[PDB]
Amino acid sequence: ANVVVRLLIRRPECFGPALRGEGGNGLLAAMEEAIKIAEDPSRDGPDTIHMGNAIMTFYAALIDLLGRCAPEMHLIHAGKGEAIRIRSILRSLIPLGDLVGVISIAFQMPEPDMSAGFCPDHKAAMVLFLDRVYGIEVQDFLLHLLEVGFLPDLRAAASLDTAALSX
Amino acid sequence: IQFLRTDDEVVLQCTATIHKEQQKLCLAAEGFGNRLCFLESTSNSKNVPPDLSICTFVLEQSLSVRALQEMLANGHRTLLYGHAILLRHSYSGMYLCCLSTSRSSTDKLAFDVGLQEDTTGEACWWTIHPASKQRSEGEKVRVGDDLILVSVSSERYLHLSYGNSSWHVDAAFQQTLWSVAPISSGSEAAQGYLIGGDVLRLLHGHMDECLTVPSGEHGEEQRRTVHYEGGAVSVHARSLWRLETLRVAWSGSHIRWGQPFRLRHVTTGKYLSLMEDKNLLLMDKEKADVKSTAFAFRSSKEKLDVGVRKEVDGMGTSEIKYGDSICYIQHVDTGLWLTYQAVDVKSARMGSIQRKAIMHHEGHMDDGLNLSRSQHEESRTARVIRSTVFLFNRFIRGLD
Amino acid sequence: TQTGNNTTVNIIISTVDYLLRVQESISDFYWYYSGKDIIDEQGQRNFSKAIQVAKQVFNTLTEYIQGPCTGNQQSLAHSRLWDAVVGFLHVFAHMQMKLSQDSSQIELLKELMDLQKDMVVMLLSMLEGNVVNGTIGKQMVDMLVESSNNVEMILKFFDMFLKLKDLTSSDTFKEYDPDGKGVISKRDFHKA
Repeated sequence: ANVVVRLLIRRPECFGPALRGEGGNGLLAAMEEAIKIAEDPSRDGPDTIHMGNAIMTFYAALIDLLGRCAPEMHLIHAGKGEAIRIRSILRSLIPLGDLVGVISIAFQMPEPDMSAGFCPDHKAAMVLFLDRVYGIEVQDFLLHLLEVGFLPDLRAAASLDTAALSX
Repeated sequence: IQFLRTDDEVVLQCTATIHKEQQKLCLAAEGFGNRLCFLESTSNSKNVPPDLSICTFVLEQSLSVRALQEMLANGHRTLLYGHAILLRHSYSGMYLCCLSTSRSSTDKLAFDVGLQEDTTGEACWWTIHPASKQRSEGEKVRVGDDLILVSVSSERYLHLSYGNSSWHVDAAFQQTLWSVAPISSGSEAAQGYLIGGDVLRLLHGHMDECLTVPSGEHGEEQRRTVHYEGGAVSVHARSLWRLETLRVAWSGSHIRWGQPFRLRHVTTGKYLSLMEDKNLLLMDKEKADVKSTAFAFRSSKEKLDVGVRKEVDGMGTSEIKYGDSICYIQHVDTGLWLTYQAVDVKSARMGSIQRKAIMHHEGHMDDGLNLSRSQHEESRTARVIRSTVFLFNRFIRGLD
Repeated sequence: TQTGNNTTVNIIISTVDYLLRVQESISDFYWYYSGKDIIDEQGQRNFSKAIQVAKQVFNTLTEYIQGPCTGNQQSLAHSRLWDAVVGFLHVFAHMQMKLSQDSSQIELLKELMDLQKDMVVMLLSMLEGNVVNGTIGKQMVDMLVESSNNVEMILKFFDMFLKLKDLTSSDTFKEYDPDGKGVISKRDFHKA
């Protein structure tokens, strides 16, 4: 994990240009642009590679890598110094509000539909990243996160009778 | 070939090629009043000289990563690559560290570099790496080597960030080459001898007077005037001078006779300029020409040697003392000498005794310029006086 | 210098470079083994292996300069051998103190003392053709004033353990407990 963070930060071009650089802001605008590109077929191949879905998968994979690359659950991080430094680097690279906003998108719950877009698995990477780099230890933070990113998705999941195309 | 020892004053310069033009930008720190650093123009020193006084740091300790982490979990050495150094600001006495806040919205991931008082933590330490494949870790560093400074805490490079007006060095992940120009080798600095970059003043042998300007009771245009004065001015802030040499390396060496150097007023921050239609006055930095503001000290009155000394890349030789060293001011352009006048007529002789200093050819064979260095306390007090008066005057107009 | 060829390479300087590399490696492995007074089986093997490697390199250097060949003398003089030998002095001054407080490291101590003997005979072979004002003497006094602290510690070590062969079995300690094989309550020894 340490050498991977070192290599990624030494060559910063590995991160997506929408997240990193003097141009794009971060994951919020990246995800919104990916959603509009996925819905609008004019920015794809006229079984083709959905460019919006591919961008979404790339960012979800990057976030999952960073989350699983986080030092620990503060077992060794409580008494170590380099773990604290790696956690601080991860926190400085990705802002928390961006992560909360991306979690709160409330995808639709669809006669089936096509799942080659914003897959629900993309949110699991963000959840794991929050749990590992930041965690849930503040009452108001936990409550606001549940309000903005979980209740709508929980309702969408609970609103099933027979048409269950997505497990 | 000269190695970088410890407890020596060095300078951190770099080259910046923006808008198809190269420039040599230095690392400077105001110290008092602000924390973050900034850049200084070592190049273009023909009309605007660089404030080298605040671009000087001193290396305290050179420990390895293991030794540093052991001391954190708890001598004239030689600088090696891969080690960790502690850059103490030479003037302010604080220490260079990597700040935590951010100022450039263009770099959403970089940190600032500034000064801090305490030496605790990993922020105030910087690990050294080479900028070439010919030198690996553990080799001894020499003068002129291009170095790379990496933060120990943030693991960021001391990067030269570019901006329209925010030309400020920060802690970014893109490396930048830095050259280390020595000022004082930390070797045996001859006590009682004149050293470059010193803050001192002048006295006479049997007159007990000093070269100074009017106090703050008069306007700035009247303070620009230059004269001699005695009494309590002997211990005063407006009576000190600084020998700002022209070289950017080894400027804090033994100043020898004949070499050029600007005379800076510590209280006003201006230099002794001279335009031939008038006498010498004080003028600011934004138009200080080398030929106009360059002076030297001669040991006699003749013109036997002018262009004899060109460049010495070293500490030099202990020649000019403070007490028993009768110098004579000589301009690099006109070659005139100091003369005391009687500007105060007999009608007001017993009032404020001031004899204006006109620089002329003949002079009087009774000057006897004696050097006298001021303690670090006095120098720090005078410079912080200038800094705070500048900030407070700007604030007064900005509020008015 | 293989005179007769056209692109001669110096093997002596390369040997010095490898010695410097193994010296920095030993120094780092010691900085790792600082504070913890426990040397495991791997901590013993990885030290004995490097001790043997350094001993062989030192013997090779001794054979390079064993004959009074002023060429190799000056080649070692104008090289980076002094950094390696001062690093070895620095690591010895601390290993000698650390390995003596506890048992189960007498083999490591013996191998290290042997390596130190080979190193000192190596740097002594540099003076077999010495002159009253040679450059090698200047370099040697230079490395001495450059590592005065560690060499003072090691001389104190040797003096302290050499002032014991005569301090015990000469005047009184030999007749304190005349029973047989050496038996001491360790309290009469303290006052002794």
